[PDB]
Amino acid sequence: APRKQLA
Amino acid sequence: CTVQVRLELGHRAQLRKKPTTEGFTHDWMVFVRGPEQCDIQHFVEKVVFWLHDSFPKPRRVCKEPPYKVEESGYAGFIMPIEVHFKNKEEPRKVCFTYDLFLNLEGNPPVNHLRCEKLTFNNPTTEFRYKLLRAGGVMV
Repeated sequence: APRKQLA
Repeated sequence: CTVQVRLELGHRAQLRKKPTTEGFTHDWMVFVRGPEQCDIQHFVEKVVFWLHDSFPKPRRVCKEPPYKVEESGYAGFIMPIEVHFKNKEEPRKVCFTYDLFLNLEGNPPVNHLRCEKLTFNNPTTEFRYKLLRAGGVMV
């Protein structure tokens, strides 16, 4: 499931 | 005295039938509420939902029930949730870190529930009443 990148 | 109140945090998510023009694949909803029969509004001033900086106006405030945010997006993230109390002394609020995770295409919709417990030692008379009206119990 896509997740918003932290870096 | 010592008073305990329960909070329920949770969220739903599912694939949209049609991606938005921006390419947002999912609809989701996050909430803070009381367990059945508990109106937390008696002791909760407001709930602040801190969305990812990729959202415009990411700081979302509910000053009254339902304490929730309904949105569309393409990815899950960690969402700070501050619950502010109708209290004149500390603690004035508590901050949860909530995992807003989405379902992968083909898998069932997300329907997640999370139960939290808050303990208040020696609240003022005024605040004790508010906590008890919200379904708080002395411990």
